[PDB]
Amino acid sequence: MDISKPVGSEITSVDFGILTAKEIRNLSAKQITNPTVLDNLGHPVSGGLYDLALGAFLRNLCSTCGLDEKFCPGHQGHIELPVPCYNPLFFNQLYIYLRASCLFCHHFRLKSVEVHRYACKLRLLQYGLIDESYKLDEITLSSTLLNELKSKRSEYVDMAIAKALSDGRTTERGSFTATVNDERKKLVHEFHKKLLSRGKCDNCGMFSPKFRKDGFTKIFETALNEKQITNNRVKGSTYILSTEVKNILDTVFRKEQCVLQYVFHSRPNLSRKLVKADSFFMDVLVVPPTRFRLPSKLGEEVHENSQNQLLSKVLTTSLLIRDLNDDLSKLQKDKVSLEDRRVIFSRLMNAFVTIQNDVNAFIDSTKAQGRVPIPGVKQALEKKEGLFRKHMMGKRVNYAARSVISPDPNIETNEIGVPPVFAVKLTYPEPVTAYNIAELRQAVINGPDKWPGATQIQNEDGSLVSLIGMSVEQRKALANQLLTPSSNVSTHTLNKKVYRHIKNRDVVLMNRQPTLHKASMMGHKVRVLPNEKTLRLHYANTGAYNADFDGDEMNMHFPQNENARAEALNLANTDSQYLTPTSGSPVRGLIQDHISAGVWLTSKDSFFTREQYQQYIYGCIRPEDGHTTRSKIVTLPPTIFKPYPLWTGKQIITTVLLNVTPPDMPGINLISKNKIKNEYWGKGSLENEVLFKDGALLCGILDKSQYGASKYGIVHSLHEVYGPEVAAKVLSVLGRLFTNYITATAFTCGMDDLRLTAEGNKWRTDILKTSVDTGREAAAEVTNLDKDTPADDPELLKRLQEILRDNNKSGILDAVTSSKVNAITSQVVSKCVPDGTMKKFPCNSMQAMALSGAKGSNVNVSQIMCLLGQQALEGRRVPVMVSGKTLPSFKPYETDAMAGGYVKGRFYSGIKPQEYYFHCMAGREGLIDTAVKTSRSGYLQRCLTKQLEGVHVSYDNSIRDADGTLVQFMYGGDAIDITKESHMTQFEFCLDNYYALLKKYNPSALIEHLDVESALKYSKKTLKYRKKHSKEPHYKQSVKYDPVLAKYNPAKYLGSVSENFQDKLESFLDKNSKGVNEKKFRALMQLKYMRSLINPGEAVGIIASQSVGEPSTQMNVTLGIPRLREIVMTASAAIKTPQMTLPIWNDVSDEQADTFCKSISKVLLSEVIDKVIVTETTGARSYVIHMRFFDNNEYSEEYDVSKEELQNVISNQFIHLLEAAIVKEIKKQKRVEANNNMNKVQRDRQSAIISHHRFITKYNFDDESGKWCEFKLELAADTEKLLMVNIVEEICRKSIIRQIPHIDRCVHPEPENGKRVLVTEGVNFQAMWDQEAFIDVDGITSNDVAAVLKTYGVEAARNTIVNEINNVFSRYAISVSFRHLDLIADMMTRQGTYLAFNRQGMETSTSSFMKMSYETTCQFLTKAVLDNEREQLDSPSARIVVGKLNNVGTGSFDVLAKVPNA
Amino acid sequence: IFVYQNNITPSAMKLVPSIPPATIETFNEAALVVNITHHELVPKHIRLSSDEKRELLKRYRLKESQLPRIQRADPVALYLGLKRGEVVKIIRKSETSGRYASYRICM
DNA sequence: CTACCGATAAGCAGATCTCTCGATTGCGTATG
DNA sequence: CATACGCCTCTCTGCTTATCGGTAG
RNA sequence: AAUCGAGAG
Ligand SMILES: [Mg+2]
Ligand SMILES: [Zn+2]
Ligand SMILES: [Zn+2]
Repeated sequence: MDISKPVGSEITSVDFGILTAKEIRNLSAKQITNPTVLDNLGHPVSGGLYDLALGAFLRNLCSTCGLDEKFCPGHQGHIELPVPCYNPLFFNQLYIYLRASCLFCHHFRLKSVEVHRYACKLRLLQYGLIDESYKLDEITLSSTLLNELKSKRSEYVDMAIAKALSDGRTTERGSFTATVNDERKKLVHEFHKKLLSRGKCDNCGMFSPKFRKDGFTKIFETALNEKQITNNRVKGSTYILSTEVKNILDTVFRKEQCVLQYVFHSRPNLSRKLVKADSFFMDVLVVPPTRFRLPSKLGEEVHENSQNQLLSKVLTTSLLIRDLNDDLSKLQKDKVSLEDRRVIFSRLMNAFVTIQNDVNAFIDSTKAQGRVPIPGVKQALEKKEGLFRKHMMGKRVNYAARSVISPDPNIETNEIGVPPVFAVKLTYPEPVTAYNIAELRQAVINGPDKWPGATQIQNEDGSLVSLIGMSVEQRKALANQLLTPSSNVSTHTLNKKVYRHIKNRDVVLMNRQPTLHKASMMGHKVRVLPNEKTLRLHYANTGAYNADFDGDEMNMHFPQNENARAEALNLANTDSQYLTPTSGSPVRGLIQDHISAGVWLTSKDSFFTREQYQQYIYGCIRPEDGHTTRSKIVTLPPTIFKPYPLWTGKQIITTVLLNVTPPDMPGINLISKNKIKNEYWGKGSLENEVLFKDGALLCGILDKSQYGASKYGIVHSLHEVYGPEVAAKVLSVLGRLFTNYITATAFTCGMDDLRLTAEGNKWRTDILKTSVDTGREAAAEVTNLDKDTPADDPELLKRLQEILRDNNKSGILDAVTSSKVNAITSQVVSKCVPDGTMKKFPCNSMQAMALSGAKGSNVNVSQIMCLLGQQALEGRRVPVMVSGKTLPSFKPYETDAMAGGYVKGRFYSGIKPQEYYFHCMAGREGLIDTAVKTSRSGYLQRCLTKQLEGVHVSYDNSIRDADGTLVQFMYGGDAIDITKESHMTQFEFCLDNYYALLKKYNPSALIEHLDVESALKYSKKTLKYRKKHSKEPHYKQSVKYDPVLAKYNPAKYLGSVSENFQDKLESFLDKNSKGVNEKKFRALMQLKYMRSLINPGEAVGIIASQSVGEPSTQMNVTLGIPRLREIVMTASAAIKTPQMTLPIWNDVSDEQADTFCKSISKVLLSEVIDKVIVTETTGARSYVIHMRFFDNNEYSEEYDVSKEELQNVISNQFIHLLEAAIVKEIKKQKRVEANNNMNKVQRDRQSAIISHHRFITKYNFDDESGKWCEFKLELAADTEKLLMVNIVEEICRKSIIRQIPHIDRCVHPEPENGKRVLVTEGVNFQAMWDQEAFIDVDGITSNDVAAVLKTYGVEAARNTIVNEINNVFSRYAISVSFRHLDLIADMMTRQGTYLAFNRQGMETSTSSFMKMSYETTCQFLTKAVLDNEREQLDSPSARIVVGKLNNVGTGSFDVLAKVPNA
Repeated sequence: IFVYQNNITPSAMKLVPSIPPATIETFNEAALVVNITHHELVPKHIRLSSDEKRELLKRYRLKESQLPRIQRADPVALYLGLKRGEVVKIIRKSETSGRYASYRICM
């Protein structure tokens, strides 16, 4: 865009609609007559598809506009097709309305009273009245009664709307929100369902014929019934033409115009236009201009446009039917060849089918029929490669470069290395002024080759001049006449613009795909280097961009307007993003070699003379480049005075800080530690802790923990005390300090760093060679066979084979053996490293960089020097071949750690080939897992961010989506900014630095324009109130006093702070240990809280979506991304693994707890059947089913099931299920000892059984031992053979003995963090609500969300959502803020139900553009055009669609200009 | 209030709305065994009156329906007898900010 | 008795970052 | 034998739809 | 311009 040609007008909204058939005829510049697109001689043909009336075409002056190809914008035309064609978009609506319509009386086949009820409800919902629409159903209490009902309902609705308009609950345009949209869509859906359910028409009593369809462009009806015709006669698969359906619909729509105006208008219809049913039928097509249908020359081949192809096909069928009508009139006079007339009439019918299907193909490619298929209009904007996503959300851009990145530790951390080739190509139009002609004339003189220089000069009249092909003297004349008065009156307020080259003054945008989070796209001040053609990047930004230098490249966008320059320089520049809003932890800092050099320069053993010290300091600082603050470098006293002046490295760090840190400000009194244990430095060492003071380092060493990916470091505290700018300059200065240092005392690694000693190797060998017995004992224990048994035992081999066949047994064995060999590995590592290495820290450079966190880890060092260790395939050791061998070399079913994937080698002395194979397997598995995990989180993050992309903090500190609906009133309940909450609870550091923190939290400069009394007074009042109420259950406590921020503005009223903050502040003020007094400390902490609030308009929804998606890249109850997407992406009530946590009473025993668990847990019938025997006897077809039961003394005390209960189960559930199965299978088929008489009561039970069941003949269940139960069974002779085994087994498995519904087990987990818990395999709160003798029913918290929502409330559901979403992040310790998760939960419970983040969960949103860009663009387009929804242009996606400045952030306000004169 | 066990007569369920502004609520014993508001997972819901509700609306410059919604079938609305339009007030024991007060309208 | 409806397992519609190269593009038959 | 013109088979969610009976007119 | 193939982070 140009900045000197502003646009007066601007779009303010957009409303969909149906293009009326006559406006196009009025609009159209030309009809489309003949299919032949072009003739020979390279010329257009009149009435074709390339008419000059439809736009300019290849130096043919447009016959409509008269301009040439560079100025003709195109001109739409129309093709008139004779037979109206169904509009394929609205086929389902056409079917819905045509169906459930009575062509007899021309009304809906539904009571007019109910139809008017729905119409009144909808006209009420149009104004947002939700409760009125429900109290309208209170008037129900025949023609006179029905008309009274109509009159009273309409009068009531008119009064309701009048009251709403008078009060102010609506305006003339209507009140439409997400809740109103949900109610309206719910009501319309129920109305359509009720309409398409009735039988004969209830307003007249007459039946109407049904309709059918074979898909799209396929319309048919049916015939009546033999009884229906009799009903019709006393009351008083045929094809249907498109014009016939249109004629049917016209009448009924004219009749139901009221209901149809209240259905087809989600907004109150101000235009009071009718609802004409011809909108569903396209009588006339529109042809896009030649501009949009042009062809292109791919060399000599020229491709005809596919739109032209489909339109010419439609026109071919149109000319076919038209010229067929000419000969249909030939048989009109000669009505004697009617048979051939019927033949060509069937031909006309098939041509109608063909033309309707041709238009269907032209719109939707899939709605055509026939099996390369040409894209249709719907397919042109539907999906990822469609139009919305590929050309409106993200577009290719000008003034943007790209190249491979390389490191450069000699640029400031807010800079980037711009190659000369870009610097002579990327440009920036600088409008010449009297403060630029010194440099702009020089740029013009230098021209487009000599940087800094210029490429174009844009004249005052807006005309452009190119300097590419000019001479030095010519450009000299242009530059000397550059700025001059303009004699043209029109452009009397414009000046020349010079397209100058990119200097070092400007700022640039950098972006390393994929952009997982917002920090991966920052702004850098450009520095131009005369080196090779590659972008040069500082090392600290590698963490933010996740970028390496192994061949990486990243886009470099050049902002072209001062708005974007100031945007990237203040909100997105790399210094203003020291921490990430994911968790408020630092993301920047030096990485590996600077850290390993710090462990050496800050080592106590390093001294540096006067010359070396001063050289280091000057090379690090360079006051001539602004790194200083005192206009002259300052120094320090040397540590040592005799014999000669020496310094120390810690003194070097101290003076570096003193030189960068602003003067007259106390130094950072910091106390922390690092990654280096004291015992590494030797006895009596205190280097584990660092003791900074007054800007001086005094103990410990600097490390990764004090600069890099670690918190509470020196650079973090410098950030916290002097803002992010000084921390950035400290990062830069330490980067230039540890670099020039490491040149002088270089850092290396070699084979000597990877060795051990003789004693270390001895220990390693012995503790490793215990592994033989280790593996054998693991196997022997798992198989439950006797310990210390020889491996060649046949029973051991058999048990191992069974375990191999069974997946769960194999998993158990692998887990046990893996734990044992991990124990052996841990022993080896502990005994060897660091006590065995021949070279020790700090000399051992490998161990030094492992300890220091520069690179690698203790695990890496341990498997390089000591032991590679057990290899984990998935959660198992190694796949085993069906023969039981793990490899060709290893014997089948081998008890051996080395066979089971446990490698005893180390990378130092190499790995044997078997271990090499296992390690290759594990490494490949890792690579595949990473490849999947790269793309797994993409859909999750995009789905979250499409819905949350609008929500942003209002200027009332409440967060609410761009449609206005409110999600939360405070961000997390405290309005505390995640970045700024770094040290709110670090009161010790706050006290230690009070005097430095004051210079920024100036009270006398930030007290006047504020109220400092009311908030603190109410705070003390409420604090005392809560203290006095002491401890009582939350449902008992009063709500007379609320949190202060709720009543008092947290940003205008000082002291209005959170409640946790006050409690912790008072608790740590209970120290009573030291000027600084409680009053000044309290006032400064409260001003800190006031300055630690999220600014309004912060894109909190985007930030939360990124914070919950980007950590998901690094991912028995479901865990990881599966669990995350189950919670948020799907909201599945059919949760894969549901559980409920049941606290048990403190006054119960463990044995009683197990008894109750087995009393609750489900038992199925199959659990207690050793084997069921079936004796098929045909000589009538008898079936003795004798079931063998387990030991009574065993199963009774294992399942808490008794003989009587089993008897009842068999007599009631099992036999009946089996009998139903037998009879169903036959119905589908056509298409030990005993005694002869137990007792008389037993015989009576047998008779009862025979009477109760259908084809049973015997029954007896042992009531004295519970060991058998038979029941003879027969069928007829016509039945075939039956299995009587599979059916028995499946019925047996289904039939239950003692089950609590929706519970299938109740295990007793070992208590964790106290609070004994009983957890089940299901959720049924009603069941345990009865049982209070054991379970603390007041504290049952379950895994499910829908269950807890419908049985405990929306807020318990939101608690469960936050708990579950944090729980999955909590297995990997990826701590995300408790504010993002709660924002997600309250956004997905914003309608009182458990909503997901998908297309179903975004139906009730006012922004249709959001849904259309998201997915299924067509269906959301129909739902918006049919209701005549006026897209309000306020969601960010809608703004991007139209081209309006986004309202989130720098678009949440406006800008005025106070003029000085009237 | 009319506590009903087992199952209520489906023919009898069509008369509750028909009554004049005097309401008639029914509650099943199934959810009556345990007071769900005592369960510490569920926050303590409280009603709101007309004056303070109007004060809230004027403070936030909002509409009735732009507030978050709680459903008429919500078990806690069955406890608290919420009509359509009564802005419930909920107390959020947010771990980030201790005692927090939020709202969900009933429509 | 039967219609009103309230609920019982199956068919289908739509889902599952950016970049740079190179190669090739369906056929059958009718008139001159 | 060149030149020219058209016919043709190894996922998961969430809403299309069930067969039948309960039960007041 | 699409399809297929090779790769980069
Ligand atoms: Mg890379
Ligand atoms: Zn034109
Ligand atoms: Zn009728």
